[PDB]
Amino acid sequence: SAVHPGWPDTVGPLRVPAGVVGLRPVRMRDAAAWSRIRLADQHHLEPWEPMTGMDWKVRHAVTSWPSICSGLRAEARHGRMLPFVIELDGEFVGQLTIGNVTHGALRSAWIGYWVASSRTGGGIATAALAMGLDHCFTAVQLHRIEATVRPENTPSRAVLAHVGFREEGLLKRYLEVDGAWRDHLLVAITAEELPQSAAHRLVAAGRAEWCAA
Amino acid sequence: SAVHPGWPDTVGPLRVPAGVVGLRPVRMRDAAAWSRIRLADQHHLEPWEPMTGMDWKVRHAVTSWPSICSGLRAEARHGRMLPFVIELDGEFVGQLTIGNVTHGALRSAWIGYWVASSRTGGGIATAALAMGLDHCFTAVQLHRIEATVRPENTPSRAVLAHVGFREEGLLKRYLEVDGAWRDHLLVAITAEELPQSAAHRLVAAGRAEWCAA
Ligand SMILES: [Cl-]
Ligand SMILES: [Cl-]
Ligand SMILES: [Cl-]
Repeated sequence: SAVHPGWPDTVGPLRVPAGVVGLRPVRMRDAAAWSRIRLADQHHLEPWEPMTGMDWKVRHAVTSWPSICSGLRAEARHGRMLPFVIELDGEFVGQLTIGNVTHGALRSAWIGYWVASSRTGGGIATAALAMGLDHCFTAVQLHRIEATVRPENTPSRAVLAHVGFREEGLLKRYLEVDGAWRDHLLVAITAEELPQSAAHRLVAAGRAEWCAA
Repeated sequence: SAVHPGWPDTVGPLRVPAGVVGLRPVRMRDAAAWSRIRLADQHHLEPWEPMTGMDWKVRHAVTSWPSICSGLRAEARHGRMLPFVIELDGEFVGQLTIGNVTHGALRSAWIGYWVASSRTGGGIATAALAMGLDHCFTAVQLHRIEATVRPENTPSRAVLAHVGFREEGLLKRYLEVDGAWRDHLLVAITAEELPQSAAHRLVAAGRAEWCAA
């Protein structure tokens, strides 16, 4: 609370074109869904994520999740991360992760996401980011959220741009990804920008739609 | 709403022995799970179910859900029902329905529930009822909730008694169930009783457990 404001919590639900979307904390029983999607989407994920030095299938066995989940929840207990699951109609379809959380005179964090490729409804990732931003700039009392994305990652750049992230810079040789140190764009948005952002319009419309009897 | 206070809404989540439990509105995408479970559980449910005048397999076919769901949601829009789904770890595992809602000088409604047979006897129904009661006595601004249960339905009588329902009477030949008009006990609880009730203790403990980081 003092140590970890806004954690644990849920975010949403919203009703968006894909269905009902929400964020809620990672938990041990997510092992099966997490494993299934991460294994299936290896070609979508492995070359776009930081290198782990591990075999992908070994890493994403069902039996691997407990240690990972425990680690994420430990960081969240220290107020350094907020590890959410993206739900579509109550089902695990990905993760929305707030990381490197600081307060003091910085009050900033990064945000990362991934969504199962099998869910084709569209707007799931943007809704997740928009919910994450609203939660961070209210309950978590943050001032700024940033993200890093390779210039070559056309779909992710579009998702981030859509909800209102601004390009702030180009980080040279920033992260070890797909066998090399790769440039990443740095994008960001601050709390002053949220009310006029697409992210706010998405959440407001999503809540209005959800609340329609 | 003026017309439908407390609707639509979610209730919970709680963490209880069975897992994470919550209530949320019925929706069209529930057709597959509702149909699968109600068909599989025919012989657990049908001896206790008000008669519909049609074959169980016809009534609970996946293509039957849209009209049922639309009807429930229409009644809710008029403030006469609150039709919830019981979730366990985000999955449809039954229903919690508030019906015959009145306000004025009565402020009463009935509550009914069912839980998937493979999941029963684990605290899911008691949690669902406790959440229902809390929601009814706060957001829906009700004063009284009642339920009906056949004297022969020993497990349901135990579930209802556990959370604080009082026996008030025996309704002779009350509902058409399993081929005849069957006696049902009437049980009830009023808002004055909530603070000292097992229902309140369950919800408070469930909220506290959920909030543990
Ligand atoms: Cl949860
Ligand atoms: Cl919902
Ligand atoms: Cl139970």
